[PDB]
Amino acid sequence: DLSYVNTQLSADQVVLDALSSGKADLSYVNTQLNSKANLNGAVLVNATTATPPISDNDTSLATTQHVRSFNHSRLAFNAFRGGQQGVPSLSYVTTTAQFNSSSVRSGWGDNFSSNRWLVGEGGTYLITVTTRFATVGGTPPTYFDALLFVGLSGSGVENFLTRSQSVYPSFGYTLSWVGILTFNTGQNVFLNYQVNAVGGGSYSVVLEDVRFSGIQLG
Amino acid sequence: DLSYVNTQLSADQVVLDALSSGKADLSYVNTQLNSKANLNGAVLVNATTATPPISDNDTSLATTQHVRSFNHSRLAFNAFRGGQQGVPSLSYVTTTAQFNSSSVRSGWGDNFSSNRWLVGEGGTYLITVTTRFATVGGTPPTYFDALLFVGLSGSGVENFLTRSQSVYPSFGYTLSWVGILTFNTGQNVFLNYQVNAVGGGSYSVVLEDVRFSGIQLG
Amino acid sequence: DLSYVNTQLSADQVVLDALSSGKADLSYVNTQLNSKANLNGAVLVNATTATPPISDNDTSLATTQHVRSFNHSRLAFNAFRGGQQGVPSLSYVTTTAQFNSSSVRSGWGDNFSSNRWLVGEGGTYLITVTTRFATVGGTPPTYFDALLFVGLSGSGVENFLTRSQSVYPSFGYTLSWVGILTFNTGQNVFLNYQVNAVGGGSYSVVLEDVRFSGIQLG
Repeated sequence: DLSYVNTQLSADQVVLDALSSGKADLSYVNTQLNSKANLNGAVLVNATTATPPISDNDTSLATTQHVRSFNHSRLAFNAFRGGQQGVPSLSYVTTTAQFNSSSVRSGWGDNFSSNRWLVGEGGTYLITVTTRFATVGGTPPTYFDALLFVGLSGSGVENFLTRSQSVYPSFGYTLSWVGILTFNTGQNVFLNYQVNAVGGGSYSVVLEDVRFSGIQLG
Repeated sequence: DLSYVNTQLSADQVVLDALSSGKADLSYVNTQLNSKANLNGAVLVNATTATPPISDNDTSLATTQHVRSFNHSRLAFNAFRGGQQGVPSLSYVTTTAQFNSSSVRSGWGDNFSSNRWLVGEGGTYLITVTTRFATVGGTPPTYFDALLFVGLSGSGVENFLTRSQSVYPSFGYTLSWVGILTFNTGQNVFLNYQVNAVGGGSYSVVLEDVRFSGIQLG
Repeated sequence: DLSYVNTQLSADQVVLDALSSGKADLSYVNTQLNSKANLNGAVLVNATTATPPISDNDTSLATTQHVRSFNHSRLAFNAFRGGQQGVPSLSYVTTTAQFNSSSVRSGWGDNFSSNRWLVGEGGTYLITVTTRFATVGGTPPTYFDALLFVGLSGSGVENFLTRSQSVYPSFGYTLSWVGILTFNTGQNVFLNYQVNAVGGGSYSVVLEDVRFSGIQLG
């Protein structure tokens, strides 16, 4: 009937008004979307995450803090001795220098203990060794010799670094070597030195200011 | 015959159709949100952002340019002397080595003026020094001694580094050293060297081709 | 006719119910958007991108892989000699030591060919050189002289680095040098050494353990 038409039409009109409120406008939705970033070619400002672990090796983003930490973490290890270390035999007898203090990059399996460099991660590395061999007490030898090498007792692989010799050991010489040396993970690496001197009497060669540190390079 | 009721029925239909036309559909929005938008925990593509300043340490995202700039900024100074310099006194007198040219990284306060380096950023640094001492004129000494240490301004600190002693300075000796040191922002650092030599006569020990460069580690 | 209105109302209802089912509903839309990543205040649990090429310098985001590679990529090159070679002339003869093995970083044009380092990329590089000159057999010369300098192909720049001298060179002297050098793109660079010895007889001079390597510092 007449009144019937009124009622049913008013009912669906109410639904139309409910749809109006419950739904989103073209312009409003477009504005909200423009507020966000497109998946491709996304551009943003003042965007930040939580820094992933330094050891992280994935496609995840790195934060400025992350690069700060990483670059500083290429130092690998560092060890030094303050004072003098005796030499047992001046006849090309391999001996391992000691270190009262040492430091190591953390989070890579590296550890320095008992004057040992644990190679936490293998790869290419840069090694810089500087020490001083000197004689104190007695007559300085008429001839001196001291080779510098990255030796390893048991394997004896002595990467020859340098051989400084001179007949004025009474005041000591400083050996300096820098070069590229590769290493494999889990290796217990230590510094070996051999000294040979002829002549003199009551003389004992002395090793001091021993610097031993590495650098990580892939 | 019904009249106004059917015309309002039809009027409602018009508004209803316009309502649908000016709205946001499910299918439409889903496509924008999934294949053409970024989520949280998203997987992204090769997009771009703004380059953060090197000075920052926040968790903002780093760009390849930022990595380049930060890794290249890890030198922080390099001083070089061209020519020659004479040794003032051969009595282990604390002598401040002088420099002709220097360069420092920007954005950290590092400075190399008056032959003294300023610590722009307090922290650990790797310092390398290469000095050359030669005897010119007179008779070569029967004893030549040169001590190298990291002089701190206002103290003449004897941070002993190297002492090369040989009695053949007739042509020239080059002393080089590399090692790790720590410093704090605001500490004025210049290379003080003590040189002593005995024997000979009317000779002149000349310091030349001095290099004093420090590369930051940590 | 009520059937008339009923069929037209059924048409209205068809549109109504279709547009109701197929539409984006506000609460759900807001939920999804909140799940999405805001462009300005972007803070995401994690996110990944294709590892951009190491050479990239745009404002594209950096990956942990990229950070590792670039630092590892900053080695520039390396050159090493295995075995011993004889020094041809002790007469200040400009001689370029040859190399048996050498590696370069990829993706920069760097190449080490003909025992000469081609500067793939211009910039500031830290150069590391280690050479040993030793006299073998017969009478060691009464004096020795060996200049170490970075000769430059095409230009003839024998950058005086260090000079190795001794009166008993029968055991070798390794005056390894380190410092900061600048180079322009495409420059072909080698290393030249001039050796002069005085006195002695029936002695052969040997060059051994030649390491030549640099790293692209800032």
